[PDB]
Amino acid sequence: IPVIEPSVPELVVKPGATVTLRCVGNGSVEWDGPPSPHWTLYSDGSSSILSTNNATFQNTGTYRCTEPGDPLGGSAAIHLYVKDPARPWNVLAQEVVVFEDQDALLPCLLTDPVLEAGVSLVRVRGRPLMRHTNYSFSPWHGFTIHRAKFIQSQDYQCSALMGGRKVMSISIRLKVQKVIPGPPALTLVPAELVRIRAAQIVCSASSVDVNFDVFLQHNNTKLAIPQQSDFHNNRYQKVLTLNLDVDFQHAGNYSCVASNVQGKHSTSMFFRVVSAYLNLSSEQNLIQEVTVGEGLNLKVMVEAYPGLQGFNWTYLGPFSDHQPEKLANATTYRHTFTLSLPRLKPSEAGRYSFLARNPGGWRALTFELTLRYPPEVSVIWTFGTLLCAASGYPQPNVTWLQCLQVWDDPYPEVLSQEPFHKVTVQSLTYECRAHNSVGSGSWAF
Amino acid sequence: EVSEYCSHMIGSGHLQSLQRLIDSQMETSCQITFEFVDQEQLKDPVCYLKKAFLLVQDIMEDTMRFRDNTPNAIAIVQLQELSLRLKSCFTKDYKACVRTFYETPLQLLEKVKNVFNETKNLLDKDWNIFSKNCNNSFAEC
Repeated sequence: IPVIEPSVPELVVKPGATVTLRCVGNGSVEWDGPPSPHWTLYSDGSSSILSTNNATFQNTGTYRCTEPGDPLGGSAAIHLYVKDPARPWNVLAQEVVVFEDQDALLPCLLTDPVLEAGVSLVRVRGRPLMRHTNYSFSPWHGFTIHRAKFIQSQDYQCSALMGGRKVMSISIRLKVQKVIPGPPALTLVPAELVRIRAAQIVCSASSVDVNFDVFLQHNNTKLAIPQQSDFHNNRYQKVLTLNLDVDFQHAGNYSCVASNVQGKHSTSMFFRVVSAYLNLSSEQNLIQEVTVGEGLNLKVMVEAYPGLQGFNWTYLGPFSDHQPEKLANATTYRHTFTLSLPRLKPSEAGRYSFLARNPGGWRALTFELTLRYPPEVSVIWTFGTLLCAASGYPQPNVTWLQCLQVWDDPYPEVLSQEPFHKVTVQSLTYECRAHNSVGSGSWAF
Repeated sequence: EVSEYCSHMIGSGHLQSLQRLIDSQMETSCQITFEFVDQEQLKDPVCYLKKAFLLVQDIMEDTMRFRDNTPNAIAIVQLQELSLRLKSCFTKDYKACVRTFYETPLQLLEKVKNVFNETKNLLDKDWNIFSKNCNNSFAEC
C-alpha cells in the first residue's frame, strides 16, 4: 500500500495557502482527486507529488493515491479542506442520479471537521426530510442516503450549525430512478385467430414507468387505435383495443410493438379469413390392411370454424354393429380424433366412418379395414390335371411338394381381383404350399 | 423534459385511491388551516391548476398523514410518486398569489381530488396544455 505524507486524515487551509501532498510506493504511483485548478504534479519512479501555491475552495475533497501494477495493493487517502469564508460547505455537485435501493452520496464537503457534531441534511425551503429517510454523514464525502427511493427524489441542502444559526449549502438535486429491467411487457391475444367473412385484438404493454410507447400494426402499416390507459398494482398499463364488427382485407400479420428508453419489444399473431369452414383429413390411407390380433389407431385431423356442434365414429363394418364410444381426442380450431382398435378381432374388419358437423355443414371420412388374408389352398384333379387354388391378399405364390419333388408358382393365373375381397389364384401326395407376404399354406391329396 | 406521456399518467386507479381515502374519513365539523391557491385571483383554469399542483405537494406531506403501511398511507405515497412524474409537464418561473383556508379535512381532500381529476381531464384533451407561461397570470395578484 502507498504512503501519504503528511500522515494526517485531513487538512484545513485558507485560500492562498500552499499545499503539498506526497505519495510513495514500491512501484510508480498516481494521484486522483477533485478536478481542480493550480495543481502542479511531480512524479518519478516511486513517488508522486501534488502541490499548489494558490489553494482554492475547488481543491476541497479527498485525494487518493494508488500504485498501479500492484494488484490488490490498496489505496491511501487524505482529505483537503479549503475554508473559503462564512462558508462551511464545498458542494462538488448540484445533481446526483442513482437507482432505487442504492446509496446516494450528496457531495457537500464540510470545510471544518469540528462542525460535524452539529450538521444535518434537510430539504429546500426548510422542509424536513421525507419520512423514514435512512442517512449518515462523512466529513470527507458528505451525506449518504441509504437505500434511496423514488419518493426521495428531492432538492436537498446541507445544514451546518455555526453560532446558533443554521447555515445552508447550495441546493443539491437528487434523482432516484426506478430500476426498469427492459422494454414494456407485452400481451397480445389471441395468438391464433381465424374467422369467416366478428373478432377482437387487444395489444397491451405495462411498465412501472409511464414513459413508454405501444403500437399495434397490421402488416407494416400501423393502425390508429385510441389506447386506454390506467394505473394499477403500482404499474402503468396501456391497451390498444381493435374491434372489427370482418372481411378479407382485415386478415394478416398483426404485430404488437412497444418501446421505451431501454429499447423496442415486439409480439405478433396471424389473422385468417375463410364463411364457416370444416375440413377433415388423415395422414393415413383410407384403405387399411393389418394382421388379425394387431392394434390400430385411426386418426382424423379437423380444422373447423365455428366450433363443432357434433362428432362421432360409426361402424359400417358388415360385422355386427357394435358402435364406438374406443374414441379419444386431443387439440380451439384444430382437433385430432383417434379411434383406438386394440387386438383386432375378425368381426372388427369393415368400414369405419368419422363424421363432424358445425354451422358450415357436415363432413365424413370413411376408412376400409381389411384383416390378414393368410394363404388358403384348394387342390382338385380334373381332366390328367390337378388344380390347386391358393388365397389371400396381397397376391401370393404357390409351392407344390410331392413328398421327392417341388414345382414353384409365383404369380399364377388369376381367379378373383375385385375391391374388398381375397385375391384368388388358380394352379393347374401332391402337397401344394402357398406363401405371400402374409404366410404359409399347404394341402395334400 | 415534457413528453406525450403527460396523459396516461394520472390513471383512474389513482382517483379511486383518493375516493376510497375520502370515503374512509369521518365526517366532522373540525376545520384545519392550510395554504392553497385563490380561485378569485386565478379564474384561468390552466393557470389555476399550475399553481395548485405545486401546493398539493406540501399538503400531502404536511396534512395528509396516515399510519404507516395503511391503505391510505400507501395511496398517499403513490399520489406523491405520481406528482414527481407530473413534474416536467408543468413549466414554471418565479410563491404568493395564494390564500389561507380554514376547511374540513374532507373539503381539503375534495380540492386535492379535483386538482388531480381536472388535470387528468385536460391532459386527455391535450398533453401539452400545462407548458404555458403563467407569469403574466401570476401578475394580477
